[PDB]
Amino acid sequence: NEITLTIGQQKDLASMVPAKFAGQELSWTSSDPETASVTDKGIVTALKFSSGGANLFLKAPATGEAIITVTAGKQSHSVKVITTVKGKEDIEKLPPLKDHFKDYFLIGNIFNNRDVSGSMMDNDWLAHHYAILTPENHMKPSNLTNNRNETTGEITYTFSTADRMVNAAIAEGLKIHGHTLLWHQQIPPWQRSMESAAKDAALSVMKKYITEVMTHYKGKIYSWDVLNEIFPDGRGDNWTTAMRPENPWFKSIGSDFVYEAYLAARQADPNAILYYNDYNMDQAGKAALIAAMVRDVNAKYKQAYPRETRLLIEGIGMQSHHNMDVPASNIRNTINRYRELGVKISVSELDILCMGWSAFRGSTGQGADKDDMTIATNRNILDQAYKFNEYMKLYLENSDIIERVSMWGVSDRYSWRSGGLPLLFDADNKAKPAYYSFVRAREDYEAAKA
Repeated sequence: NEITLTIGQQKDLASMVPAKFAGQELSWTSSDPETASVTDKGIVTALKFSSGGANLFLKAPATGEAIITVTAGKQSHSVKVITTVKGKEDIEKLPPLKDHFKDYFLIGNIFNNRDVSGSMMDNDWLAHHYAILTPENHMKPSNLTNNRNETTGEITYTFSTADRMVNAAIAEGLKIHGHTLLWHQQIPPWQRSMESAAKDAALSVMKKYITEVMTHYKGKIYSWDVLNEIFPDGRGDNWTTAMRPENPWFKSIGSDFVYEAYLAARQADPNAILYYNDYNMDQAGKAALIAAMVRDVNAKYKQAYPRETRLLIEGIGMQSHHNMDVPASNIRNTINRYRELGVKISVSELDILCMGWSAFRGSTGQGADKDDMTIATNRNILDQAYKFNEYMKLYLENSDIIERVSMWGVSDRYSWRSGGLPLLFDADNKAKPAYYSFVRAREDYEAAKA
């Protein structure tokens, strides 16, 4: 005669109404309305737990309980509701995330070779919930090319795994965010060696790589991150000198390569929105560097092609790999900074560690399948859920310029930072409090707008 609900979850109790209460006037109360609240129509929401939460989530998930009572006439009936940090509802049993937010922005996520069988999607939750997918791995440079011919210049591509992934997503009506053409890591040895090349040679090779990749995928890719993570930090005063020397395009061509890259890309696939993508954009220093680069390249593009409507770098993906120490105010400041650019914005890689960066680094460190080692407490998990809600409301408030909110994974188990329980779904593909809070930001936002 009892039910268990994840905190944030709401449940219609009408089905547990006794048969002999039919046709009557129902009245609903909770013994502990702060723990679980119930509407006059009998919808109960799990709100909080009773006790733990200094306690490790993995040892002793925190709980609470309220007795909720339906009364008709002089008779009543009671159901014990158990509230819990632990996930209950299966991902596939929830209404599409993309539908809830469709009037605001695309709801994205990532996928992998694993997710496709042949040319078709091998699980239903990806298309069910998300409108756009970023390949987590298989479009990185090292996965797209394995050689360059030294005599002819011919670049050797491996497109087939990514092609299958793209074509699978498209068949289900899903868009694709391409990721990424130019990077300082996870690149083939032939690209690393470009760090030793001449400016004029490198420029032609770089332009060629970009052109050829985008031509292969022409018309199929909603947006591309042309260039990824080019600033080491926000210390630098001057973007032209601040860029990563370990990026082989930077070292060989100098700072001009940025403008030339995006220009090659635009000529290759005009259908594609061109993005620059980076993390720690909540750090105003780094964000200053980025806004400056984007301003100068787009000014250059204007000077070069004065009749052109479009921006060259059309969007700024904020990776949004956040954690307990990241304030919404810092994010909001950065968004105000990028709003001055006229660019589109994406939350490109959103996840939130249930702790501070050091605690994550000090406990599990990075990599997947580490969720069952997390030191996160029960309070941490509710704190995470509040943060998803606070960030999302901010994105909703900026949804005129934000076209996309994508998260860097589905289940915590398969998260690149799994040790930090950073996502909406748990290791069993069940909805966390964060899922509910995530969804609820729309209800909260609109409740403020009326």
